[PDB]
Amino acid sequence: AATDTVQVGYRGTAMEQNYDHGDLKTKFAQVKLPQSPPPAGESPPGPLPWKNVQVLNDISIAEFNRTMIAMSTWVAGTGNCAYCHNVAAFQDDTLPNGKPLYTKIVARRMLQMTRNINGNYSQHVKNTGVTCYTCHMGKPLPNGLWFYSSQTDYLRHYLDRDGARVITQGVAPSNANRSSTKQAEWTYALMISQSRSLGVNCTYCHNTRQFASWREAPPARVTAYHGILMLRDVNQNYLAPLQPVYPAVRLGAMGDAPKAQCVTCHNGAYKPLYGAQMAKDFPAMWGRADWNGVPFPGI
Amino acid sequence: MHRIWLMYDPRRVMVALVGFLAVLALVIHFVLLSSQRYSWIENGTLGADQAPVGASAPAAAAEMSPLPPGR
Ligand code: BCL
Ligand SMILES: *[C@H]1O[C@H](CO)[C@@H](O[C@@H]2O[C@@H](C)[C@H](O)[C@@H](O)[C@H]2O)[C@H](O)[C@@H]1O[C@H]1O[C@H](C(=O)O)[C@@H](O[C@H]2O[C@H](CO)[C@@H](O)[C@H](O)[C@H]2NC(C)=O)[C@H](OC(C)=O)[C@H]1OC(C)=O
Ligand code: HEC
Ligand code: HEC
Ligand code: HEC
Ligand code: HEC
Repeated sequence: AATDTVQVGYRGTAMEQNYDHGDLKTKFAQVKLPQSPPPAGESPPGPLPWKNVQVLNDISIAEFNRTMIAMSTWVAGTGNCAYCHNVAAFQDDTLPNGKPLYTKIVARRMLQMTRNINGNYSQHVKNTGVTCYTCHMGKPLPNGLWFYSSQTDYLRHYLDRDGARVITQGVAPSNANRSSTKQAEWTYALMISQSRSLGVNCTYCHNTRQFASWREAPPARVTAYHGILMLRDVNQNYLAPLQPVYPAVRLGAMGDAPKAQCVTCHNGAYKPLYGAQMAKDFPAMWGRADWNGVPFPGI
Repeated sequence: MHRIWLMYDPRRVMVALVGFLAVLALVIHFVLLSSQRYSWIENGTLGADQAPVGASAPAAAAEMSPLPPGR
C-alpha cells in the first residue's frame, strides 16, 4: 500500500509522479521474466548468396541469420520460421499454392519501418531504439491497434490531423485564436489518452498553471511532440498502406488497416519495456551509421 | 359537463391551461425552427418543390470547428 513518488519539477509545484508500489513491482517483474535474450553475434567474410533479399542487403550472412532468429522469437515464438516462410524455399514470397505469404511481405515492410523509426526519429527513440519486440512482445498482434470509427475520434491526431493548440499566446482576445471550449475538451480527451499510454499524469509534460508553456514544462514534452510526428509517418506511410496485404480478418469495419498509437510501444510505461536497450544489439535494425558511437558493421 | 367547473376552480385551471398551451406552442415553433424543411426565418421564401426533404441524418453538420471569424 506504499506509494512511490518521483519529483519531476521544482520544489512545491507538485509536479510529481505517483505509483502504487505493489502494482508497479508486478508490472515490472512481468516484463523482466519474459524479456527475450539476444544471440551473441560474429564476424565472417564472404559475398551474399541471397535470392530475394531487398532490405537486409548491408549485413553479413551471420548477422542476417542472427536477425532471423530474433524476428522469430520476437514476433512468432522462437524458431518459428514457418510463420513467415515456405520453409522449403525461404526466398519464396508465396505458398506452394501460389497464394502469397502475407506475413513475409508485411515483415519486409516492418523492417523498413523499424529502420525508419530508429534512423529518422532518433529525436524520439534516442539510443534506446525499437525492435520488433517493442510492439509485438512475442505475439503477432501488438497492443493498441485502432481503426476508423468516427470523424471526431482523437486517435486521428496520429494519422491525418495536425493542430491541437487552443490557448492564446497573448493577454487579449484576437482573431488569431478562435478555438472553442469544445476543442479544449477534445485536446483534454487526447491528453488523458497520452497520460494513460505512458502511465504518467499531466505534470510529466506540463506545469499545469500554463499548459502552453514549454519553459515551465519538463523536457519530456519535447520528446512527446516528436512522438506525434513519428506516429504520423508510421501510420501514413507504413501501417495504413498495408490494407491490400492483410487478410480481411485483420482489417477494420471500414476495411482499413490497423494503426498504431503511443500505447503500442509504451504499453503503460514511461519508456517501452521500462527502457530495456535492445536495438544496440541488432545492427540490422539501426537504420543509422553508428549506434552510440559503435559503428555499423557493414559487410 | 359544465359541472367540471364546480369540482375544479376555473381560476386555477385557466393558469394551467395557459401554461400548457404556451409551452406546447413554443416547443413546436422551436422544433420547426431547428428543422431543415421548416427553418422559415432563413428559408421561408423557398417554394415547396425546392424545400429540403429527407434531411433526417443525425449529424448533418460538422461537430467540431473554431468559432466563426471574430471581427
Ligand atoms: C409545418 C406545420 C407543423 C405544425 C405547426 C404547429 C405550430 C407552430 C403550432 C401548432 C399547434 C397545434 N398543432 Mg400543428 N403542426 C403540424 C402538424 C400537426 C398535426 C399532424 C398530425 O400533422 C396535428 C394533430 C397538429 C395539431 C396541433 C394542435 C395540438 C395545436 C393547435 C390547435 C389546438 O391545440 O387546438 C385544440 C385542438 C386539439 C388539441 C385537437 C387538434 C384537432 C383534432 C383533429 C380534433 C379531433 C380531436 C382531438 C384529436 C382530441 C385530442 C385531445 C385534446 C385534449 C383536445 N399539428 C406540422 C408538422 N402546430 C399550435 C400549438 O401548439 O398551440 C398550443 C402551434 O403553435
Ligand atoms: C508462389 O508463387 C510465386 C509466383 O511468383 C512463386 O515465385 C516464383 O519463384 C520466385 C523465386 C520468382 O522470383 C518468381 O518470379 C516466381 O518465378 C513461388 O515460388 C510460389 O510458387 C508456387 O506458385 C506459383 C504460382 O505462380 O502459382 C507456381 O508457379 C506457376 O507459374 C510458373 C510460371 O510463372 C510455372 O513455372 C509453374 O509451373 C506454375 N505452377 C503452378 C502450380 O501454377 C509454382 O509452381 C512451380 C513449379 O514452382 C508454385 O511452387 C510450387 C512448388 O509448385
Ligand atoms: C517474419 C516475422 C519472419 C520470420 C519469423 C522469419 N523470417 Fe526469414 N525472412 C523474412 C523476411 C521479411 C525476409 C526478406 C528480407 C529482405 O530484406 O527482403 C526473409 C528472408 C530470409 C532468408 C533469405 C532468403 C533468400 O532470399 O535467399 C532466409 C535464408 C531466411 N529468411 C531464414 C529464416 C530463418 C532461418 C528463420 C527462423 C529461424 C526465419 N527466416 C524466420 C521474414 C521472416
Ligand atoms: C510498432 C511500432 C511495431 C514495430 C516496432 C514492429 N511492428 Fe510489426 N506490426 C505492428 C502493427 C501495428 C501490425 C498490424 C497488426 C495486425 O493486426 O496485423 C503489425 C503486424 C506485423 C505482422 C503481421 C502479423 C499478422 O497479421 O499475423 C508481422 C509479420 C510483423 N508485424 C513483423 C514485424 C517485424 C519483423 C518487425 C521488426 C523488424 C516488426 N513487426 C516491428 C507494429 C509494429
Ligand atoms: C507528455 C507525455 C504529455 C502528457 C503526459 C500530457 N501532455 Fe498535454 N501536451 C503534450 C504535447 C507534446 C502537446 C502539444 C501537442 C500538439 O500536437 O501540438 C501538448 C499540448 C497540450 C495542450 C494544448 C496547449 C496549448 O497551447 O493550447 C493542453 C491544454 C494539454 N496538453 C493538456 C494536458 C492535460 C490536461 C494532460 C493530462 C490529462 C496532459 N496535457 C498531459 C504533452 C503531454
Ligand atoms: C515506438 C515506435 C514508440 C511510439 C509509438 C511512441 N514512443 Fe515514446 N518512446 C519510445 C522509446 C523507444 C523511448 C525511449 C527513448 C529514450 O529516451 O531512451 C520513448 C520515450 C518517450 C518519452 C520520454 C520518457 C522520459 O524519459 O521522460 C516520452 C515523454 C514519450 N516517449 C512519449 C510518447 C508519446 C506522447 C507518444 C505517442 C504520441 C509516444 N511516446 C509514442 C518509443 C515510442
